[PDB]
Amino acid sequence: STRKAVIGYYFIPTNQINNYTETDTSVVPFPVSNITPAKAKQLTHINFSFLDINSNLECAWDPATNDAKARDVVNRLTALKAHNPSLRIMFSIGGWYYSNDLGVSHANYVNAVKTPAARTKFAQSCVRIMKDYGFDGVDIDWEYPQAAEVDGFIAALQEIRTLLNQQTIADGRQALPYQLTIAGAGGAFFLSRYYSKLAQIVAPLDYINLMTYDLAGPWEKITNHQAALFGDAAGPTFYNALREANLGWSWEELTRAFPSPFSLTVDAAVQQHLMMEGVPSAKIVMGVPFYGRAFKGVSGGNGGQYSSHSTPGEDPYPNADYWLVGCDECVRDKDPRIASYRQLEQMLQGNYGYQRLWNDKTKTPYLYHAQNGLFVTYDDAESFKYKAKYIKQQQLGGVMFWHLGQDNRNGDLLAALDRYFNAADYDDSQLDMGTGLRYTGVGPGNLPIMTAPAYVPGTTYAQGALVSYQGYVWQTKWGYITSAPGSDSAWLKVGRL
Ligand SMILES: CNC(=O)NC(=N)NCCC[C@H](NC(=O)C[N-][N+]#N)C(=O)N(Cc1ccccc1)Cc1ccccc1
Repeated sequence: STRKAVIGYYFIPTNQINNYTETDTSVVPFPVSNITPAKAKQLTHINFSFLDINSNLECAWDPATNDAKARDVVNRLTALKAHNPSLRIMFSIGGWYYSNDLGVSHANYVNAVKTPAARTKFAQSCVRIMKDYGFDGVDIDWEYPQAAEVDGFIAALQEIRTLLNQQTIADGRQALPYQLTIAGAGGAFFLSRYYSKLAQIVAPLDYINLMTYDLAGPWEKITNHQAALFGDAAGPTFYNALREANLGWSWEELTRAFPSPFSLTVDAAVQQHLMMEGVPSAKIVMGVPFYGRAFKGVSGGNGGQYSSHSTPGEDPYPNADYWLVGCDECVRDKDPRIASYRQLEQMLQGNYGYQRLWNDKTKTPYLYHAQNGLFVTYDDAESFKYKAKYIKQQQLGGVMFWHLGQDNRNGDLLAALDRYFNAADYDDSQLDMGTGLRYTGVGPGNLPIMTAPAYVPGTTYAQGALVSYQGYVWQTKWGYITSAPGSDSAWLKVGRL
């Protein structure tokens, strides 16, 4: 029954708002009018981005924003709701530029959530902005609160939730209640900052939208897929930072939940969330990229995968060599390292020297330019079949993507996602999910159903013996054990009845 969420970011920089126009793509490449009624029907949420937190510790527009122009842009988005009574226009606070550890507004994020009074003032500003501009909910994209700030962040979400609920009552919006989401880490290293308190983070949210992309980039030594669904044993692996989180678990519990090293994949991030007690699968949304990440200086042999590379990691892109052959948008944006799916289609179609290759373990496409040594990791309508099937099988809440302007003109990526979830005639029952590496971790939140003989008092159990007892299946960690399962540290809870 329940419709999967389809959450698309609409990003527009301040300069484009201030010069907003729907008839000049060299000024605004992707105006609201490109979101046609058909696209609007295929979305459940549009996340308008980005607002910020100012030094007054309130949610605010960038202060250079022309306010009349901003209201006009937002009004155009909310007018889309005429075509889809399920559709919400959220607004997002944060993003990497504003909120990263070294970002321009970082201290405002830290300070806004720091004390009860600050949280109240911040929470109020969020709901006030929401009402003033006509938004339908609040998305927080702070990348990322550090373990010490996590309790404040949690209390801030709780308080926003209460104020949103009041507003839903005041406006009689029970048919479309005001919502709260966050953009969550999609890889273990950032996730470990708040992982131990994941259940408290998710409780106040309608959805946690996993940034399950940007898992490879120029900061890594070796090229890799940025959003592999499953792992490739030929690919790099990473230290599992979650095993060092402050969980209070035992060695066996830690080891069973957090294999290490592990493959940095979409399935890993999803499973890591599901392992936590009190994190329901319906609130987890899988992010996907509508862009590819490009690398230069790559060697041959494996289509450019898992190769050293000479891609600058600095920001801004440090020179004017725009080496991603055929990428016109790269020239416009002065950066050959990111290419929209829209542009990648054109690069494939023109005489630019790319081959489209497919990794059947990761279930993702990549471009390889044999002559110049280039590699591009991206997603398309094919990789989205496997991802949508995974979303259905794991009973996730839906899909999120960055960003709407990166789909092709016909919006084929959005239309594919919508089709995989909702088309009566689409059938993926035979879609083969392949033999790529699954994240095998098990934690208190995802115990498999098991059976085993009932525990018998007085029996001496050898190491590895399985019994059932009080709702669960238990395994001895050593032998010989005679204690009742769960009464001391000799038994590992491994499954549920
Ligand atoms: C909804 N929120 C998000 O999707 N957030 C998000 N992806 N955060 C990760 C940000 C890292 C940043 N990513 C991109 O630029 C992806 N863009 N697209 N499409 C990133 O790669 N870098 C940090 C950065 C980005 C922009 C401005 C300053 C810093 C490093 C980088 C390396 C190579 C090219 C571009 C950026």
